[PDB]
Amino acid sequence: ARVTVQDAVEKIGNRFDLVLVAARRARQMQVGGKDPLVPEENDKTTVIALREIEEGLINNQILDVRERQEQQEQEAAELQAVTAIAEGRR
Amino acid sequence: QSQLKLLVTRGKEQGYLTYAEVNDHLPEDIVDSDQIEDIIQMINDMGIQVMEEAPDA
Amino acid sequence: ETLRVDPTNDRLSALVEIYRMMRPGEPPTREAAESLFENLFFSEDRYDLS
Amino acid sequence: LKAQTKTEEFDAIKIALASPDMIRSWSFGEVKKPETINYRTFKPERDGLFCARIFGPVKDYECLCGKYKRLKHRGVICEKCGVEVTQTKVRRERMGHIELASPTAHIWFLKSLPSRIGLLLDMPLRDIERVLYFESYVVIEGGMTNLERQQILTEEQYLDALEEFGDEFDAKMGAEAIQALLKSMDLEQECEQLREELNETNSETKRKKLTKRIKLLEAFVQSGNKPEWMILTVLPVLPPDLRPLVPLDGGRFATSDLNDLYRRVINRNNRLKRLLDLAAPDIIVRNEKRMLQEAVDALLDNGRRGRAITGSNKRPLKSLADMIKGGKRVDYSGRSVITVGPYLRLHQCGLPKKMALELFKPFIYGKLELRGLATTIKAAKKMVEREEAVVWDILDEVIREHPVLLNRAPTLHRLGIQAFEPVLIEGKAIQLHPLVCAAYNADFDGDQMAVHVPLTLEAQLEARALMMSTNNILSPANGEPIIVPSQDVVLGLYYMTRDCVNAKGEGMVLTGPKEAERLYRSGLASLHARVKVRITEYEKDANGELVAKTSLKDTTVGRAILWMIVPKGLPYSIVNQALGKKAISKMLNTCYRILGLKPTVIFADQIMYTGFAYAARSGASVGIDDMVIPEKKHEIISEAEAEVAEIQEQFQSGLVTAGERYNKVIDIWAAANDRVSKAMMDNLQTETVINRDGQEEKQVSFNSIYMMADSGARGSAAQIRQLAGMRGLMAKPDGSIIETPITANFREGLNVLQYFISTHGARKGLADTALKTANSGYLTRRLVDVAQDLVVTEDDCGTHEGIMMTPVIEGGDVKEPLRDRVLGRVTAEDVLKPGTADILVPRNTLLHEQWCDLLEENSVDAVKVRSVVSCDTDFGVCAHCYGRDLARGHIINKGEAIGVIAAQSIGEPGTQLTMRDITGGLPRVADLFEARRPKEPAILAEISGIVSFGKETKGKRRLVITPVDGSDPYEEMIPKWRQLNVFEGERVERGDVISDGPEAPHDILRLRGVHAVTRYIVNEVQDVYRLQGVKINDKHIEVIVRQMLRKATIVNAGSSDFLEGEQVEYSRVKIANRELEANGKVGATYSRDLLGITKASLATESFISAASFQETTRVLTEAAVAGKRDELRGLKENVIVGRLIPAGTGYAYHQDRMRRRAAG
Ligand SMILES: [Mg+2]
Ligand SMILES: [Zn+2]
Ligand SMILES: [Zn+2]
Repeated sequence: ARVTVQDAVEKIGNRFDLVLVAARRARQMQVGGKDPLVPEENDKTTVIALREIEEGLINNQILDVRERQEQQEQEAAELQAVTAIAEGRR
Repeated sequence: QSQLKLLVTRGKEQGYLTYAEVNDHLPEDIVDSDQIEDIIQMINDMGIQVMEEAPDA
Repeated sequence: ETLRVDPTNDRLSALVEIYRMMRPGEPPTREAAESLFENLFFSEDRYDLS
Repeated sequence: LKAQTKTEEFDAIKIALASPDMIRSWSFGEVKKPETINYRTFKPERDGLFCARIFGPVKDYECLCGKYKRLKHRGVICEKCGVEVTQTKVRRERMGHIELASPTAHIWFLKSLPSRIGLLLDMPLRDIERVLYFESYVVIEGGMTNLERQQILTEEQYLDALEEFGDEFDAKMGAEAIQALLKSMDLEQECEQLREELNETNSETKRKKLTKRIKLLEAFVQSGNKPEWMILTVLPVLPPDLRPLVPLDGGRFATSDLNDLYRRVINRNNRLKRLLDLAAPDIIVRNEKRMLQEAVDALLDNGRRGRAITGSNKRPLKSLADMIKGGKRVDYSGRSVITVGPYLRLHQCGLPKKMALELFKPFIYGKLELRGLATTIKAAKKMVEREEAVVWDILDEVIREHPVLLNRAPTLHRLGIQAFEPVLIEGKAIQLHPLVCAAYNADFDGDQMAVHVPLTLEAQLEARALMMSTNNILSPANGEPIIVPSQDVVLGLYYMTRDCVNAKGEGMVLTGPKEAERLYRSGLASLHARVKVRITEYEKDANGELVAKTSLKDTTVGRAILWMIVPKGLPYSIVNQALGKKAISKMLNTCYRILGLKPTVIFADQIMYTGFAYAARSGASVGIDDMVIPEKKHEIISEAEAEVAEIQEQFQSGLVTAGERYNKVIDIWAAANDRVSKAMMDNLQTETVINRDGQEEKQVSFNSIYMMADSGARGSAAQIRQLAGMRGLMAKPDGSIIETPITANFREGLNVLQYFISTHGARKGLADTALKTANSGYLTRRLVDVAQDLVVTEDDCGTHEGIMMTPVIEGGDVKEPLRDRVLGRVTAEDVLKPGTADILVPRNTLLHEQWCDLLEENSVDAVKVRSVVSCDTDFGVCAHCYGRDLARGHIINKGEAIGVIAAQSIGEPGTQLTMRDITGGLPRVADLFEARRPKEPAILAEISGIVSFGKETKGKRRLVITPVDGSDPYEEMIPKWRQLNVFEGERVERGDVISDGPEAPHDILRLRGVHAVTRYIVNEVQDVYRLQGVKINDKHIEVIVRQMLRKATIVNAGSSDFLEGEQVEYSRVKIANRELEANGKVGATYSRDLLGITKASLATESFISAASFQETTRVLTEAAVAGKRDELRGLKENVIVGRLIPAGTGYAYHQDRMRRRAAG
């Protein structure tokens, strides 16, 4: 997708929304848990996110849901510390 | 009378805002740096009605 | 028509009006009103067509 | 339970007057001395303009004296010197104040066009407000006998009135007098009594001043500001760092003028305070107060009255206002001379090795320390500063898919800045793709372009998904391709057609690709014969896909090999069967519409490679024998001068009107010029003989020059006519034409005389260019300022109404049709069909479906279409109602930026407009947009009635027409001057012509209709683009006319107050919310009002946005008076504040925050 980037907008209209979600994913890759889905092949996170969007995976709703599960994974799994702190001030 | 009639009738609208015109058709001591801004302000921007605010001021 | 629109009537009022037009401020006198108009088109140190 | 008290996110900014206590709140101390820095130690004085205790410390964390040095005491003030030891940037943010003895008038609210302090108080400005506060004529402050409430008295009148009464009407003079006047003024009780008195039995002889002041008083009282704040008793002080005095090179300090201002005001203020303790002679003290007035007024804003001077400079001093009344340098940037780069792709650019090395410096650092190589960050610096081989390979990694965006000086439109993938090149020059070299209007005269590095992550994706060159295939202005092949490439593909007969020809047939082998191996030529070959075509229909079609067609060598470049689809061959001229772009266009982006992009690179390569093979040059003069030149010239000779002899013997024989003899030479021009072209066009089989035949000249002209590549008829034909009628400085045209031409010698004549043309050519180039941008600035706030929103509203689109027809008496003005347009509603059905309701007319509007014959030449002119949107634009025309093929993306793109496209071709019942040119465009009444305006019938004379010249007067019918009459005023067009007794319709002259857009909108006036502006502004031959879509004209018709005027009775001319934005939203709120009778009907670009842009919600272009001193003041607040939706105002733009990649952010600000 190093020359449009047009195939990606077909999967999600509004080229502006495309930039937001693609940057959102490219941000996840650059810093934090990387884990690309399409093979890298020496491509920057800039384009890697766009390759995914073209492929059909990783859209706006998809990331939001995986963030919901990510939150349920960080919270529900480590609630033993929060509940312990909850009894701190009665 | 003189200032009001001359200003209005002439400026319609003097095309390219001919500043160097009516300032000579004014009394009192000339060559001032005070009366200047009071003319550049009225002519444009708020046309028509501004030319009725000028005389009353 | 030019005379019909001329406020001044003599040499004093003329030189005085010119003195008030050129240097609007101080009260026009005799020496000042005269010497000024003379030092405009009638003085080598103040005027020259070359 | 928020109520946070820190510097968090803000949704709006407020502007208003500042109370004396409001100033104190900012005060981190009081300046009391005119002193700045020490004469010997160069140290901040105690309580001077540059105090350390009041403002901030000199050094970062060490105090003034030196009792405390390091970070040990960063929160504690020093013992010997109350110096808070934090940062030095504290010095940049700390306020402070000066407290004056006697009150002082704020120069802005005193003398800034309308007297704010005066009109609020109802009092003359430079007449009365001056003489009473300059200590000359005492003023009254309310009396219950003899005297009134604001009369002006003299010393003699004062004591007389004091003697008669006194001690019960006390009223001072000066600043503090006006203070008590503004303070004693009750905005409440006056707001009531003014409403009472100024509504009692008064026609239109008073209502002017009535409505004006009452609105002004209601605003100010509701503003929250107390009129006490108008004149200040406490003057705040600007932070020292914003007006420093810094040592330059070898002494010689450099200080701001504000220090002179603050130092003066301090001196005069302290002297005043001293005189208000010692002996106080009225003359001495009152003068010093006036002197304090001078200093303060000069410090706030010089302007204005003589201009304070001093400071050794004969030039005035830059006061506070002049520093904020009236280009953004940026890091990670560079520039260099541009160079052609043929080997590049459409998404690539040659970025110099050393250039890119310095530009990606922080990226190289990070990637070095990331991999290894450099042990630390400073090692990376030392490693790249010593460009150590390996670093270059790291560089090749960092610029990989990291787009860089290029920019040229004259940025007329969006395509001025386009992004590419950086390509390392061993050189110091920046190479560019020769296809987008036309979008920049860039040549290689030594022109130079700048480069920017998208640092932010989404900044790269923005450059890749929006600004990337591959996404800019079509022009935003017109749907046609912009990256279309130019001079070199086009001549190339023109050479790959051009069927020449025989000459190593013959119709030896084969199969496409094999023909390549035939050309390289000689034997056969290339431009023959014609020759037949097998073409495997591919087409699609209904269910798409692809359908093969092998056949045998008669093409040429060039067409066969060129066929390889053509993409999968397309009609094939026939696109090559033509030539290379304008269809060269046509081929690219259709490919884009039937294939898509990528197939068109690669197709562009391929046709570029092809054109260049085969153009080199062709070796077209320009010898001296290439521009062949006609043989009948001397003949035609002799015949033309023979004719004029007879005409001169006639003039000698009277006969013919000598007064205008000049005109007819010019017609002689003008005909003669056309004769030589026609002869030169007909000769240089055909010619040739060749020798096919049995010889004798004719084609078209292979005369290089002709080939360039017959294939774009900068070669027009006029220029060629000057080369071989003759330079025709030459202009004279007077403006008149010389009756002795340049008989000779450039192929021949040129006599000194006619060259000294032609130099006038060259001089005025370059000069007129220099003017219209700056005037073009001058127009664009106005277009942008007015239009750059609207963006397509709320997806796709309802509404069906819209201008009925019809082919622009001058064919009434000249025959000239143009019917491509409907495409990518959303249909109003099922626009009929000679029978039934067909066209849907909201179906956007596709490119292939506009071609379907020819299958319904020439009968259907009218379709109602939704436009930005209509659209029942509120503060934006319906997506459907707009269209689609972009570099993109689909409809405009929701939350684009229609405004700026519209203005750009309109003012981009401004470079090519010639300034002058037909004005014509850029000036005509301006007048049409400004909506200026003609020098001889026509007149229309407001109501349909019976025309009859209304008292023949009985005024005054000057004729009078009275169209009366049904009910009620009218009396129009005809000034004798100029005739008429309708006899007495005859009837007229609602808006009929009765002057047969130039029409005024004001009357058309006011009477004829909105569709009529907008149709007028678009069709009339286009007509000047028709002559200049510049293609520009009608959409953008409608876009500006949209908010050109932004505001209206209400005439009835509603929640809005009648005479107020308010915009349909608030109107429509408020009239919709009243029919179903309480009653429709609590609201009035409005009336659209035409106002020009400037007059429209003058009005806008944001006060910061206004403070951008219009007079900042004015807008900021009047916006200060009333409790105004920007909050905060516009583009321009949201740029200077330095935040996300409410459009495009933003928009979503603003929409979220906009709804977010609904809780409170
Ligand atoms: Mg150039
Ligand atoms: Zn200290
Ligand atoms: Zn709409």
